[PDB]
Formats: sequence, structure tokens, C-alpha cells
Amino acid sequence: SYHISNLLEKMTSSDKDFRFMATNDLMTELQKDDDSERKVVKMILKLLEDKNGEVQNLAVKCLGPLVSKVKEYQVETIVDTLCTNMLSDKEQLRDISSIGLKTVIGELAANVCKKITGRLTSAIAKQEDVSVQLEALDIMADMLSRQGGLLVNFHPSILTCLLPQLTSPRLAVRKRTIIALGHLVMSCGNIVFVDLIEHLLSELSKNDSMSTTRTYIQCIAAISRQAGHRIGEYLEKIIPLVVKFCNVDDDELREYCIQAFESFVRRCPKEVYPHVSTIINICLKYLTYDPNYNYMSWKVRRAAAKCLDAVVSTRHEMLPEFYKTVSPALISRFKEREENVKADVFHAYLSLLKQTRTPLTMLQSQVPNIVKALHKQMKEKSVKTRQCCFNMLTELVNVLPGALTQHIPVLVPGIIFSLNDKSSSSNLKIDALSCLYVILCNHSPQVFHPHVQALVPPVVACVGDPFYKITSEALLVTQQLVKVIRPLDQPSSFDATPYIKDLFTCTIKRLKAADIDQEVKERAISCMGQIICNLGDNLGSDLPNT
Amino acid sequence: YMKKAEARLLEEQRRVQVYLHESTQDELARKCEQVLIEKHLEIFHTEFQNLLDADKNEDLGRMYNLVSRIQDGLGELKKLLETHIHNQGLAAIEKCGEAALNDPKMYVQTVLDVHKKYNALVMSAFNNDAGFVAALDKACGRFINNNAVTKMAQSSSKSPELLARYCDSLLKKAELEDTLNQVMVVFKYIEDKDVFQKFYAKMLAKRLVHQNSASDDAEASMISKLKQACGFEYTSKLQRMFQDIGVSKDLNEQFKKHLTNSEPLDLDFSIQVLSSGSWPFQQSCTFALPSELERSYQRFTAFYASRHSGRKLTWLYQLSKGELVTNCFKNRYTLQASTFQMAILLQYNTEDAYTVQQLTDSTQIKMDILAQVLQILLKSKLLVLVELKPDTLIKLYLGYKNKKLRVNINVPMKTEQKQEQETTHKNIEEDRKLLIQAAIVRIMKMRKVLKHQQLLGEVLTQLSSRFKPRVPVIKKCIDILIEKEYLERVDTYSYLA
Amino acid sequence: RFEVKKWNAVALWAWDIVVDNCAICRNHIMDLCIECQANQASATSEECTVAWGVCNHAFHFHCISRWLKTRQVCPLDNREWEFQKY
Ligand SMILES: [Zn+2]
Ligand SMILES: [Zn+2]
Ligand SMILES: [Zn+2]
Repeated sequence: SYHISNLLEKMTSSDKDFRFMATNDLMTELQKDDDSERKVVKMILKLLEDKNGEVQNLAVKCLGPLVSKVKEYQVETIVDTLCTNMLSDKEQLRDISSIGLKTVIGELAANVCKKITGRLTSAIAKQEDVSVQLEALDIMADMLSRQGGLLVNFHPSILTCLLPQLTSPRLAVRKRTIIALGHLVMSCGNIVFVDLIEHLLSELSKNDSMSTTRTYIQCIAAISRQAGHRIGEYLEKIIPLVVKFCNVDDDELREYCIQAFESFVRRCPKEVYPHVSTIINICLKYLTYDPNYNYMSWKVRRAAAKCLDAVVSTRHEMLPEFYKTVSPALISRFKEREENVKADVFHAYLSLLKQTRTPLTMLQSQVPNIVKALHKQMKEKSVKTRQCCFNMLTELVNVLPGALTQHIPVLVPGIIFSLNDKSSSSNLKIDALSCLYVILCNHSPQVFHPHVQALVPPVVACVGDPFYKITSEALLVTQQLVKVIRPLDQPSSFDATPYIKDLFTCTIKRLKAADIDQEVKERAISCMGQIICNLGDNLGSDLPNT
Repeated sequence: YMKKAEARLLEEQRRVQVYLHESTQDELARKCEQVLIEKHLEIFHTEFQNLLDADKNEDLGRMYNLVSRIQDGLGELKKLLETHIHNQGLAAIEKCGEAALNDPKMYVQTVLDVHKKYNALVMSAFNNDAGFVAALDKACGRFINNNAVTKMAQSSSKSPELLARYCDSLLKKAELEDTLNQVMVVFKYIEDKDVFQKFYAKMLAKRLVHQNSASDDAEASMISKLKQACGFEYTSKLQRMFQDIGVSKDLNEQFKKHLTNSEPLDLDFSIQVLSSGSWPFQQSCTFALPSELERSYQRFTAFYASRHSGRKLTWLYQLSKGELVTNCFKNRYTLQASTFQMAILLQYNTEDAYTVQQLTDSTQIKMDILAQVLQILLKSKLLVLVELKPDTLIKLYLGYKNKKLRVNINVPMKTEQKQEQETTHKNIEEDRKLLIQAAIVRIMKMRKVLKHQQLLGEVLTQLSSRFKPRVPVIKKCIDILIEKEYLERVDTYSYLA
Repeated sequence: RFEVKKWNAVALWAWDIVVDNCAICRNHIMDLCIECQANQASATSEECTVAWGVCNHAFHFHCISRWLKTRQVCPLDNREWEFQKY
């Protein structure tokens, strides 16, 4: 009682520090009387307009704890004054009160939401001023996001005002309206969703302008993303209209409708089954769409590549058709001029291979084409393009253990080139070594015998790199190389004498360092054990010391 | 074995409900859970790390489901996950190398990928439990502030600088909103946010002055997000710049309309008038304004004198740029250059050769900047005669052109970026001391007598949002206020009014 | 020969009521304070920098800090004083 009065008196001290500390003390007390509550509430509202900024910040942060403790009636007039302050002419008051309403909604019972939405609905419709529309839309989206299922009675009222805004000249209004629509659909009744979908379809059927069709297609994509299963029953009418729109000359319009297809393919799998063939055909036909260059429209190629990935990653039961029709296209499109599209097509084909884990014979039939494309693609200067080829090879070998038996002569120089290139970074070297390890592990030893002379020097050089991550992979590869040069379970006519010293000398330095990391030591011990086990006889006086 | 145990547990419930008494349900369940799970916790902990190394989400989910039935059995998994995420983040940053120190995009994207992968893993496999998201937050906060990049810079303030430099690259000249949201997600784990704020303001000033913004909607979106992230003072400090730009647009339009009354200007002229206090720019060096530009200077000075009598202007010649057209070349081409380059290029039109020492007096440009801009000119291959010699003569290289119709020779200076970063880093350090002094003054104002530890705690809890003060600097601030007579000692301090 | 077509210039405005000097102490704004000059060099002299305000009035940091101990009003200016730059 007496303590609060002194703070209330010091909040008008006409000095910055006293006001700051009084507000801080009140905020601390609230976190840890009927007549006193009203005075505190009025003072916080008055401090919202203080000249100093720190006092304003404290006043805003005080609104959070304040509403929890004080009675419900006071919250009503707090909401009233903040909502009134939004529509005030002063520019700074709107901004300072918007944060207050967002905090009040965050730290929040059912009556205050009804009080807020009444003002918000009228505020959104004001076509003359755009700032009020933007902030009101943000606040309403926040209100619907959290504790938005309570306002069951106001859903038609909210939707009656949002739909006009989708034709606003300002593009920000449309973008902020779509989010509010999605959050509304996230939790609403069945009657309102039918009206929304019917309105969108009716608007699309009578296309007034190019910019309008884009907005409704984006709205359909967003509602499909959030609602998901609820829109599956209406796909039978959505798909044919969007397919007809996809043929329009506008480059931008194509990307949005392809993304719309992707949402239907991914979010709702059951209802989209009949139209998968049409979606795949459209994506394939637009995957090669470059209307300028022959051997500003890379967005449509990216969209097609991503939609193909979405289709492949979900439908397990379509592998025979996949390797029949989509596999040759992606392999043929490994020569994309833009790096971004090439990454997308590589990711799509990797998704296909991961799904493949009969498909196997079809994949083995297509292996030569993959090798032919990758042979050209491994000579590129860019690190990122080369880095995807190794991830391609690793997955291909993992799915089919003996896939690359016939192409080692053409695949080895590509790895060797990346291993000793100066421009190559650490990530490229690590991936190349990892690919080489997997290739060596999953193939017969007799294949690599001609190429041991080529493989040994770069690997030995990679064991001595200053970065220890490369050294660990080099030691791991050296172990398998030791197993390959002289296997102990099968007869071999290969002569391994020249490379014995080359491997031993590089391994022993890492074995006896006493300053290297844990991983390098733990791999050096393992590699030296294998060296001794397989080729220890040729070692001379070094073995007793080792 | 997890599958087998999960099947056996359900079979036991079926059995006890079907043909036993209902009072055995608790005992049978407890005994079965014990013998099946609690005795193999060491093997489960060993398998957890291997499942983490080779990404196997369903196995991790089944392990979480099984071990969640044991009292205080989830503790070790949280620690293992925290250590794994911290090591993965450090390793991912380390593999980037020395390039991350000067490439914001790579550095930010690596952290974003590391965060996104394990956030998805926690949301999917661990059923979005509070304990696991706490471990993820701790690991992210650990490896964002301290990593290999910060060791090279010898300070933990490099991460906010790189984030602010990534935002500027994003916002310079549909999916952008998502990456901006990701940036705001990363910004939560930064200890030193004032470093981010100062750099963001300093680069937004450059974007606004030079008119090289992508779109105003993205700027508004960033302002809105920073409103929820940061406080209100910073937002108003940023809004003052936009208000000044808006005022300057109207002033320029009014001057353009009024200019037609007299003889029109021979050259296109636009002006950006900014308040000195709000904007971060500094005063220009001494300069001899070229004769070709004197009329526009005088006319605007006279006009702004009439519009506002009280105010006085202060021109900045290190941020003013223009366009030039040449007829002495093989083919007429228009080029874009700064005011200094114009002055040291319009100096000679018919004259072919000049000495750098001799030409210095005419332009009055300081030697340090003059040499550094001469390297920029010479590298453009438009001028010809690697250290400097004051007696060197520079002669125009006639008959030289470029493939493009127009050439932009306004290239950032080699050392300017490093000097700007160093100066900003020093200003941040000075501002920290000033804020600490102000906080101590306020605390002494409110409370007449206080102890050392209580004062330190109050300062730390007041300033914790922006940065974490060090203990020695607070004591140094107390000492400097001792000399300034704000407070005097009586381990206990007292305000002297 | 060269010709100029377009020129974009940037300028900053400030109150001219000052002679580029502090008002509390009649010294040039870039120079040190009266207290700083009279006293010997110390840690206090290291922290001497011009400070602006929202009202765009410029004084020495030490001068305005001394002035604000008793009053809360800008010298040339009847509005309340707030800090915005150093
Ligand atoms: Zn002074
Ligand atoms: Zn001074
Ligand atoms: Zn003033």
C-alpha cells in the first residue's frame, strides 16, 4: 500500500533515472489493492507516451505481467485504450501500442479476444490507410495463431473482411492476408472452409487480371500446406483449372502453379493418386524449358526439379514407371548451365536412389549412362558440382554393391584429379576419400590392380595434410588399400613390394606423434595393425621397434 | 532387440488382462520393464551414439519410447545429445577453413544447416520434449559464440558481425522471408547483440544513402522482426533515418520545381540532406571543389539558407557519386565515379601528363587517400604512368576502351573495409563503458547506500539483454566515477548529490 | 576532355547558432574541456568526445554531464535532453 504509493510518486519525478528505476521496481514487484491497481494502470498508460525511450520500453514490457494479476475488468479498458491508440494520428503511438497488444496477447480471457477482434475487423477494412491494415493484419494473425480456436462465433465475420483485401494494390497486404487465412483454416469450422474454397474457385474461373490469378494460386498453395487433409476432397476441381492455367505465357505464373502441384503431392497423398501421371508429365515437359539458349526462367526449372523430387520421395509403388520415364530425363539433364538447377536435379536423383533401397535390374541397365554423364561432370572447375558427383557414386555403390565393375578405368582419374587439385577445399577432399573408400570396400580386389600405382601417391600425400580430418580419411583409405594390394584370403599374382615402404613411412609418423588428436591416433593404430598383419613379412628391422 | 521387447511388453498386457487378475497389472509391468530395459542401459547408451553418428531416426524414436518408461533414465541421453550437437557444430564450422572469416554466407549457412537438422530430429523422434530442446539450445548457444572463426579473430564478436554482413548481402541489389526468419532464429543465441545492432545500422545507412536496396517491403519486414527481437529504442533510432530520407525527397522535389525560375543547371543534381546527430557518417577531409560544380553548390546553399535560416550545411565528399561522359576516347562511353575521382580526372582535359606531387596542391586531397585512389585508377587501366613515388608522372592512356558500353570505376578501397570494421569495434567498446557508467549512476541515484556485490548484480541484470559485462571493467568504471565526484566511498558506496 | 551529366551529393545539416564551439565552455568543439585542460592528463582526458542529442545540439560530453547533475534541460533549448550519439 504505502510502498506502491512512493513508486507512483517517483514515476513523475521529472528526472530520467528516477522514472526508469521506479518502473523497473514496479515490474520486479509484479513478477514476484483495488484502488492501487487503477492508479498503476493509468500511470503505465501515461508512461507509454514518455519522451525518453528506455522508459517507454519498460512501460511496454510491464504490460505483460500486469494483465495476469489485475482483475479482468481493467484488462478491458487496457485493450480499449491500446486499440484506440492504434488508430491515433500520431505515428509513434501506433508503433508503441502495437507491441503492447502483441505482448498482451502473448501473455494471456475469452472476452478480451472478442473485444480485440471487433476493432480489428473494422480496422482492416480501411482502404484509405495502409499502415493500419498491415499492423491490424499482423495482430490478427498473431491472435489466431495462439488461442485462436476460442473465437468460433467470429469466423464468418473475420472471413468477410479478409477476402476483399486479396485485390489490394499493395502487395504486402496480400502477403499478410494469406498468412491470416492459413491460420484461420488451421482451426475453424467446416462451413467456413467450404465458403473460402468456393470463393477462391469462383475468383479463379473468372480471371480478371494476371496479378490476381497469381495471388489466388498462392492462396491455394498456402491453404493446402496448412489445412492438408481437409482440401483433398476438393482436388478434383482444383487440379484441372490449375493445369489449364499452367499453359499461360507468363513465366512467373508457371512457378507458382508448379509449387501448387508440389503441395498437393506432398501434404495430401491419398486424394492425389489419379493425377500423379499428369503432374509428372507437366514437370517433365517444363524441366527442359529454356526458351533462350540452345546447346530469367531458371525458377520454373527449379520448381519442376523440386516437384519431381517430391513425387519420387513419396510414391514407393511407382518405381517401375519411375525408372521407365523419369530416370532418363534427370540423367540427360545433368548438363544444366545454372548451378542451382543442377543441385536440384542431383538432389532429386539422390532421392530416387534412396527410395530404391525389379528396380535393381533397371538401375543396373542405366548405370552406364550415369557414368557417362558423371565422367564429363567431374572435370568442372566449381567445387559444388564436383561434390555432388561423389555423393552420387557413394549412394549408387551402396544400393548396388558391384555397380561400378566395368567403369573403374574412367572413374579413377576423376577422383585422382580432385584429390591433388590445389583449388579443391577440405570438404571436396574428404568426400573424394570417402567415395574411394566405399568403392574399394565393395568391389573385387582384382579390378584395382592396374590402378594401384596411380592411387598410392595421392593417398600418401593426403595422409600428411596439416588438417587432421583429411588425415583420418586418408588412414581409413590406406587400411583398405593394404587389404587390396595383398589379400590373405585369396591367391593373387600382384607384386606389392614397391609400395610397402611408401605406406609404412607415412603411417609411422602419425603413429608416433604424441601431439595429434584422438581420432588420428585411433586410426593410425588400426592402420598399422593391418599393415603388420598383411605385409609384415617384408618389413625388416622396423617391426621390432614398432 | 528393441522391437522384440516392444512386442513382449504388449503381449504381457494382453495376457494379464485376458486370463489373470487385475491386481497384477502393476507388478507384472514393473518386473518386465526392469528385466527388459533397466538392466541393459549401458548397451542402450552405447547404441545411442552409433545411431546418432549414422542417421537412423526410427531407431532413435524406438529407443526414446523404451527408455522413457524408466524413472530418471532419460538424463544420460540428453547429455549425450548435447555433446553430439556441440561437436557437430564445431566440426562443421572447422571444415570451412579460412574462407569463413571473410564469407558471411557460408558461415551462416553452416550454422543454419546444423541447427535445422537436429531441430527436425528433436521434433520428429523425441516428441518435442522440453529437456531435449533445452539441450539443443545450450549446444547451439555454445558453438555459435565460440568456434574456430572466433579464435582467428581473437574475439567472440565476429559472429554478430558476420550475421550483420550476411543480412546486408541478402537485402542489397518469396524465399527471402524464410531465410530472414532463420537469421532471426540464429540471432537468439548471440551473447553480444549490440555488435549486431551497430553493424546493421551502419550498413542500413549505406543502403539508404546510395539507393541500392532490393525492395522496401523487405526493409519493412526486417524492421518488424527486429521490433519483436530487440526493444523499442533501436527501432526508433532506425526510423529516424527513414524519416530523414522522406523529408529529403520532398525537399529535393521542391528544389527541382523551383530551379526552373532561373537559368537551369547544366547538369543533373540530386541532394540527400541528413541530420548530423542521427546518421553515423563523419566529417570530410579538406577538399577543393571543382569549378564545374561550383554553381550547383552556391545555388543550393543560397536556397537552403532561405528555406531554413538557422541551419548550416556540412557537405560529405566521400559519399557523393556521379556520372561522366568522355569524348577523348576512341568511342564515346559514359562512366560512373566518385567525386574524388571526378576531381582528379577533370583536373586535366587537354593536358596529358601530371606529377602526383604537383597535382596534389590543386585538388588539395590528402596524400594518404590520394595514393590509395591512384591505385584504384591505375588498376582500371584507364590511366598509366608496386609502391608510389612522389615524383612519378601520370599520363592518360589514349585509345583504350572496354567491351561494355558503360564502366563503373567506383570500387571500394582495399583498406577501407578493414579500417571501418576496426573503428566500429572500438566505438562499441567505448559505448559499453558509457552504458555501464550510466547504469551505475542510476543505481546510486535510486539507492543511497549499496554494497559492491549488490551493485555488480544490479548492473549485470540491467545490461544482460545487450551484452554481458566483465567484472574488471565495472570496477574501472566505479573508479572513474570516483574521480568525477558522482559517488564517494564510506565495500560500501554512497551517492554524493 | 570530359563532361559531367549527373551528380548526386550528400550533405549534413546542424545548428549554426554555435560558432563550431561548445556553449557551456567557449572553446572550439574539437578541443578539450576547460576542466580537462586545467587538469593534468589522466583516464578522464581519454574519454573526452563530442556528444549530440535528439534536439541535434552538440556539446562536450563532460560539459553536458556536469550540467545535467542539477538540471534536466538543454542549454540552448527548453525541451528535455536525450542522448543519441557520441
Ligand atoms: Zn564545452
Ligand atoms: Zn572534456
Ligand atoms: Zn537542444
